[PDB]
Amino acid sequence: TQRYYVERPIFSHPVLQERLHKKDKISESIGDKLKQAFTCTPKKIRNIIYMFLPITKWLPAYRFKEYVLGDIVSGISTGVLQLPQGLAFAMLAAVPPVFGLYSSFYPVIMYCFFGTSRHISIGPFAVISLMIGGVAVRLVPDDIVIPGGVNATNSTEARDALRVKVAMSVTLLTGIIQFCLGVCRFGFVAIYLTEPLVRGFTTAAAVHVFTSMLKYLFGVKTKRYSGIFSVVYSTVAVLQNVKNLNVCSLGVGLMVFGLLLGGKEFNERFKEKLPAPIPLEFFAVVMGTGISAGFSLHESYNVDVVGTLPLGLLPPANPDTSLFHLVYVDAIAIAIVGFSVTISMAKTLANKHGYQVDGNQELIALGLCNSTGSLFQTFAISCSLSRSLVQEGTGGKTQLAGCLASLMILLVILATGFLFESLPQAVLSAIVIVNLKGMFMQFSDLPFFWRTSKIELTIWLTTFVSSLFLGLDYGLITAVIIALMTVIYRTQSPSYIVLGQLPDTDVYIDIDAYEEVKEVPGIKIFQINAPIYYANSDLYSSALKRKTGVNPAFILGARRKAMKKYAKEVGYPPIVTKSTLPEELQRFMPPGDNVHTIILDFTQVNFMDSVGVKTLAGIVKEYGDVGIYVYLAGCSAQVVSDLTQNQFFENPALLDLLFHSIHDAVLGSQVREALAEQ
Amino acid sequence: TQRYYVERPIFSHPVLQERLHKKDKISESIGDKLKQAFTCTPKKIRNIIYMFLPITKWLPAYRFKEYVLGDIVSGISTGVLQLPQGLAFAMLAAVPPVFGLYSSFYPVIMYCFFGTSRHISIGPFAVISLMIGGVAVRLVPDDIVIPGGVNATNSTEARDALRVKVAMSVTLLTGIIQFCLGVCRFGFVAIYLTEPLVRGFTTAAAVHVFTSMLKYLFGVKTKRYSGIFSVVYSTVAVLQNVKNLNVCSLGVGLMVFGLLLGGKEFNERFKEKLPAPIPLEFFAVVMGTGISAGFSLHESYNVDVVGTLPLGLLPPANPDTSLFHLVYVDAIAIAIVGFSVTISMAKTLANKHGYQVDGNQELIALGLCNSTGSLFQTFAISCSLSRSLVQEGTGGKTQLAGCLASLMILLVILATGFLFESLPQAVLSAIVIVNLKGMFMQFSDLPFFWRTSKIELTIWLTTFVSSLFLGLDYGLITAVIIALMTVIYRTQSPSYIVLGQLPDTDVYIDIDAYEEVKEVPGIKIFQINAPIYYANSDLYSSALKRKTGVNPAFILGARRKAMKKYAKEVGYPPIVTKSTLPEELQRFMPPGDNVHTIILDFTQVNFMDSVGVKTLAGIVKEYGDVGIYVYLAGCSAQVVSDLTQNQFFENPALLDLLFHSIHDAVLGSQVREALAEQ
Repeated sequence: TQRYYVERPIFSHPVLQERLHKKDKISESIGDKLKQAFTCTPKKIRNIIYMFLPITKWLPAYRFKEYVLGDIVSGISTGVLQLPQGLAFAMLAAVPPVFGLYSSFYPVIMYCFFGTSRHISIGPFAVISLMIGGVAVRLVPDDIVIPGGVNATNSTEARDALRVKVAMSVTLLTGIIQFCLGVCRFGFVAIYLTEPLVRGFTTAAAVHVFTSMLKYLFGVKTKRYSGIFSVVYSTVAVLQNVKNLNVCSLGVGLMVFGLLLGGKEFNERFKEKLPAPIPLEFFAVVMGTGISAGFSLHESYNVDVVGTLPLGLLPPANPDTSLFHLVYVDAIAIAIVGFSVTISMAKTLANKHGYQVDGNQELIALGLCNSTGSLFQTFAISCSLSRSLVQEGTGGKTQLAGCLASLMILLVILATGFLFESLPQAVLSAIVIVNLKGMFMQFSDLPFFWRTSKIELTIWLTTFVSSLFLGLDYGLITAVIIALMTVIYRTQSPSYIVLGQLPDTDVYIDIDAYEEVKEVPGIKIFQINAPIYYANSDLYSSALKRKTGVNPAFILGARRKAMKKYAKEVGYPPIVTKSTLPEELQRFMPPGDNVHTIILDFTQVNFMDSVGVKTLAGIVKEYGDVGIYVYLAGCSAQVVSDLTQNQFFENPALLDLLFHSIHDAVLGSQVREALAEQ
Repeated sequence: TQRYYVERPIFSHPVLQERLHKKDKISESIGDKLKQAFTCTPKKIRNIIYMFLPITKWLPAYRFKEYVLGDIVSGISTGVLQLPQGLAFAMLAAVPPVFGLYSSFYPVIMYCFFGTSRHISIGPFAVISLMIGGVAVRLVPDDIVIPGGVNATNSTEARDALRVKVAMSVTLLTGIIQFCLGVCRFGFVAIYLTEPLVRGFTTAAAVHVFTSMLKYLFGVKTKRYSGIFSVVYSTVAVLQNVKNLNVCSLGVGLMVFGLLLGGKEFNERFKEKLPAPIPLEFFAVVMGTGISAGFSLHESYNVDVVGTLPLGLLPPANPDTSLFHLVYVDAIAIAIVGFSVTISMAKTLANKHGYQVDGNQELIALGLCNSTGSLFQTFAISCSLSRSLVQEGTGGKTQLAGCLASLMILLVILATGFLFESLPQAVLSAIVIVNLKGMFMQFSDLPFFWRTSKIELTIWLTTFVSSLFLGLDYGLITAVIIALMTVIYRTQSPSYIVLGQLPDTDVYIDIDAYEEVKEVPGIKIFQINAPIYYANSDLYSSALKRKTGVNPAFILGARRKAMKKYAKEVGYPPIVTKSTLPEELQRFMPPGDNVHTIILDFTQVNFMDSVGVKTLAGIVKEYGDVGIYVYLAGCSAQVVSDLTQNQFFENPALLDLLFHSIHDAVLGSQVREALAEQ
């Protein structure tokens, strides 16, 4: 009770206004830096070169004597992990693996040339390109290509080249739109994608891909289906075709999968410093190819296989404007959605170390990567998670050996072509399924958010379900829409609370939560913790009337009833704001409360609008007509301006209805009542 | 300086917490009123009957000796005005006028049976039904109907019946969806449509209809065009076809229009009590028909005409489910959009007198009206503005003679059929163009909003332009989307202001606006007037760092530079929140400011989320690591809960970082500094 002594005069609005003067702070050419920019200063040019090219400044900063070795081992490990994942994803998107290797190779060096993140991976998604191949199959049948005179019995390479072409088209579209959007300084557009939304989205995608690799584990072939409920159709078709599968395929897949989990668990039991990360994928692939060569795991057992690798560089084939118009006409939505996923994933992965990274810069860098790749016969690209978890778990922070991993895979795409034609698909399916562990453990958020709140759980469940059932593009877009809608909903249902003054103090708290605060007689206090705009005004008015229990409508009606019942015989603009009491000391007083002023707390109201101003004017006019005073709380500049600009401050007297604190309003009302005693 | 004496102990968080206890207030069966509802009490049943049927209670309340006469004259005037408008709109939507009369007649009595507003009109729009007829023309050509063996040369009645059928279908759809949506207690969905949006939308519609009636003034026929840029095509086609028009048609139209404006202006110059409202439409129609009969204003002059009226009652033809599926498959969007326009217009017109009106109730009442009409071969319905402006300007508040106006038009639709076959279209076009005066004067909002703000002008212009160029449905839907987006945008760009304490007081105001307040040395204050959620957190962090000028990144970097430069020779979980000073009294102090605590004002933060909590934790951890204290402002229950539920309140010490006022935080920090002096 020692400190916090105030003893202050009562500032309503005008007193504090007169206590102060104004400033200017403003010059000419506001925002018009062009008249002061545009010089040949070396500083601006060199800085522009710096921020469009970071490797210039990455050049010196490189440590040694263990930093080099850690970097190199990191790059080697990440490349050897990237390889089989590239193969698997290329097989996923229904393309010969050589183009998956092209994707694994070219954008890596492109990014190393352009990119500020110290950690990176390439090609974590093929499902959207899958849906694109589905649309292309919907365009041309899988067996009716050209009935000409080539005298080919049944070759499926033509449709495959078709799918490659459509992938090139969509990826060029994506890269170009990415350059276009990045150059406009939209490092902010990524912000609209929230953590729970991304979590649920990625989990749904993991489910989709697991369902897809189920069949390539089973060996039993099946026509692929895309579109709405695509997972449903594919799953039920596979379960129908369980009859007549390959038992040896399932056996080898299960054996290798179990061995891989056993190795990973055994390594994880001895996770010490001396044990360095071991590339399980490399052992998996070498043993798979060795066993395939040993026991003749091919047409000898009639099991599936990789097939011949077109070992050799391909010059960049020109994308000819023949049907690019028509194809992007219906590829636009898919391009932009797969886009938004990629950019969001990349940027959220960027914020790992306490380091600053430019947004639009990385956008443009990836745009160059994408356009160049698609011109080099390459599909879409982004950064896969676990790969940086390697670069970081390896301890290699720099990206040098990371991009050197591309030169490392260069030998495979240049030297070893016979080494890889013989290999099944179940092995790759096992690889990806094992990789899916973290995404499948992402489910922990359900009880956590359940205990946490309702809104974030709602968004997570809705985006997950929509992405699962419907296509990925539709799921994402509806998720974003509802994400922006939840904010409106939250501002639709605020917490209307009536205050109660803590005794002999100036703090005001809700009454019905503590059974220790009491309310000052004859006054009422009403607080809304949400801005007042068009969609939220009438709720506020009605809630106020029904919560203060002072609804003037029935008050007036009961007054009329009482007066007519007591009635048994004959016995510049001077606009008054608050009417005097219409009562003439009758004896038919409607039992209830006697409140003489109402206090509207505005400490939470961030902004207003025309509709809010109209509603406030209505409230003021109504209560003054009844004969009840009202006051506001908080002479903030924004709200003062909002009232002023709108047709409110004609100052009949309304400037005399402001306060800069709740307590000031309380004291002022009490003083007015006291002065009323003549 | 007399009043407002406080002398209060310093409540941070825990002190005020211990000062109070809690309550319960909660029983079982929360929200489960079903166990206490569901009885045979006459009260609930009678009230339900009351709120599903108001005319029961309208029955007694009816005044006399001038109230009857005013009501009757109001009803007669409104009917005689409704008639020609009904004719014009029916001609607008490309339908024989008899069905326009059906629309003018049946829903009126339906509404009188079901509806609580004392003022009403019917059938203010036909443009959406026009676009529907456009789609139907897009379905079947205007001249290729059935090449059979009927031996009819060229009759256009078949396509007209087709358009009537499609109108019936869409209107049944609308009525049924209206019942469906109203029964679910959505009196709130109308709230999303704001005043400026509706203003711009209605103005755009007025422009469209004026463009449409241009040709029917010109007499020069033209194939009608709908869709995107529809106004553009129709306008340019008419201006191309200006050659070979009918001069007599234009002459009579201009003469009658000028005479009508002259009469209206002359009446408005003598707007006194004794002059009662005169129905200008009635004089217009009678003189038009008289002159048409006199000088043979028909095929004698080859000018246009109304044509024969199918005088007679039509039994309700059954809507057969033959192509209803296919037609609503692409009529859904148009139905729902024309819907939303109608409901919004009706409800906003309801709030005229200080009276309460139920929303979902009126929704269901209009749904019955619409379904019954569409079953009786009737198109869509709503309330036109000026008509109630008549009912009110006439002074007739009750709706009795208003619905009796339907019985008044009954004579025309039953007795006078020869009286109206002979009449041109330019007269009706003049009627509607004259009616458009208020909608065309709605343009005044442009400079008003220009001086007012930017957001509402933005929304008004955008909705107006989109409705003009594109179709009405597209314009409306994009307007609603951007309307909900502007709120997000407003929360994206708050007003970051740094406070300055008013001397020897406890009020804190922005420094750089008044050049009279000063800041307390060693402290800094930061206020955001917007909630902190996912889409708005990083903006807040970065703005804070760059505005307080205390960005710890460069502070740490400069500290490292200074230390290495001064370096020239060798000479339960105890988690500390704020680190001590890492400085060891060097001499290379980076020149700048010395601030020892930061104050985050939360009096505006309405709510938070997971991302906001993470960002706050990051800020706290960072600044404590640097060695800078921080504090919050406002121990509100909502924000306290938000921090608590999220992984924040493990109370290492964080409960000791709260305050219920800015001044409390200031004093507490000063006390901590003072106590630091040992």
